[PDB]
Amino acid sequence: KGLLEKYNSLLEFFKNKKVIVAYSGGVDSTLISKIASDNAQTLAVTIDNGFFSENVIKKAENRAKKYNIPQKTIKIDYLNEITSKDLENRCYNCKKRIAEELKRIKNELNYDIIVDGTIYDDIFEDRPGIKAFNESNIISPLSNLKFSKNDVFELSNYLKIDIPKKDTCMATRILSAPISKENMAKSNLAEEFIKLNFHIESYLRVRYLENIAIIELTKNESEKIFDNDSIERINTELKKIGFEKVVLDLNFKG
Amino acid sequence: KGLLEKYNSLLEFFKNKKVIVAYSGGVDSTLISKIASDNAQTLAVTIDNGFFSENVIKKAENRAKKYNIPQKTIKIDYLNEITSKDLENRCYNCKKRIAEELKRIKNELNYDIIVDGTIYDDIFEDRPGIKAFNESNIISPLSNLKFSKNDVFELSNYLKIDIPKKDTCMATRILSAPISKENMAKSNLAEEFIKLNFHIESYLRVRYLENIAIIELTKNESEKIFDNDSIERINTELKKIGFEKVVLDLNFKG
Ligand code: SF4
Ligand code: SF4
Ligand SMILES: [Cl-]
Ligand SMILES: [Cl-]
Repeated sequence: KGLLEKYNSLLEFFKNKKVIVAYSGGVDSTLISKIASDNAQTLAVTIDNGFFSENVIKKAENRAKKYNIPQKTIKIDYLNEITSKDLENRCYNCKKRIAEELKRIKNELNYDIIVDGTIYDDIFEDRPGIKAFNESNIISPLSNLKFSKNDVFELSNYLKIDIPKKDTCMATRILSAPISKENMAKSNLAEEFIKLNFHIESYLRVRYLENIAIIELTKNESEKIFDNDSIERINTELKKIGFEKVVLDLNFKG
Repeated sequence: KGLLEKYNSLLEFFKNKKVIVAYSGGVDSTLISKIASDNAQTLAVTIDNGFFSENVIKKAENRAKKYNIPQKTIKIDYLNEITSKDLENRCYNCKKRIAEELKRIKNELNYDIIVDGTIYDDIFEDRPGIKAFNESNIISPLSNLKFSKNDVFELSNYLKIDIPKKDTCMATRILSAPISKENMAKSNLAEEFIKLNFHIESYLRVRYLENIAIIELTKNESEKIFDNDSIERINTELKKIGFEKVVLDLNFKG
């Protein structure tokens, strides 16, 4: 209870430690990395699973390079054959392979600890990504110091850290096994097309379900795609990408 | 070439024969039955597979009773366990079981032939329903006499036969095995709800795909369901019926 008390609790923890930070680019994973660079010999490690586009990785690298946070990105052949046909435990298996790599880096570098940007608010949601993680003894310092979503934003503003657009995992679009590089690309192009041609600035999802495109969208964005000329253009272009059927989820986001 | 030449060709064929007609209620299957009643000892047989609602069977019975066509309806336990998990050859298996029954009735009644309302235009479309049928030696007299769609309508008007609404098979809505009585009911209620509350008079389909409702509709009917209040009401009521997800096929009918 008190941001300076948390800010100074955090600095005391980082003092004289060799810290490897699970750096992704996101507000939370960025803030933990910046504070660590200023107070400890710190390396921001980004594991490229094949779930985030080149642009998202470039953005993460360009943020660390901008805020003088030492960062190394590791491309991994994670999408294999056993790993590709997972679907239900993939958020655990993906985060288990990441933790496996960070643990290797720490041991090769003879570093002391591995930290992640898990905030306090993140513990009140079903997150199998931090189930697999906290199995491998990864310390979540923000959660331990009760950092809320607005605490992370406020401290970020003070530390001159820009708030980036929320680039989310693209394996989430895959609703039917397997999670293929092409299956994700099909969703990515469909999203990019609808967002650019029809200007869906807010929430947009093109889910893959056995080659069926399920379009999810916000309530106030709805009007932008209701003319039959837009519906025909979307149905036509999405089938050209590779889809069998183009459907729209009538459950619009609140 | 010439309707009276076809009308009189047909009467010559029916003379002195005991005819069992595959009667369904539809314009084509009705016209063949009426002409047969007037010129031969004829029985219009309707096989209730469990694919057409009580109302559709009642309509078929009330048409035959109105046009003094002798008709007997046979309820069959067709939806079983081996027959229920078919999907791709179900239009062949359904029409194979029907032909199996009509052949039994003909042999028990010691009747001469079995005819069906397959018109000439019906031979230029992939119909596995008349593949299974013409295997069991069922004569399609309308097709043999080159009767087109408009020839059937014109002769029907002359014979004072009313043209009914096109009640279609409800196993067609089932896109994922098995074709269950409940699975079809889920589609039927969804169609009845949208057609009554939102007035979709023309083409409307609520397909079942592993508990996912796929709404198919006409191009000019589209406008009737574009307000977010209608979309919310449809998504809500359809999930109450039993669906997991309510989606709309963006391929509107021409
Ligand atoms: S959300 Fe995506 S990146 Fe995160 S654990 Fe799940 S699969 Fe991996
Ligand atoms: S359309 Fe329906 S009633 Fe006709 S053969 Fe196919 S399953 Fe049977
Ligand atoms: Cl994530
Ligand atoms: Cl049929």
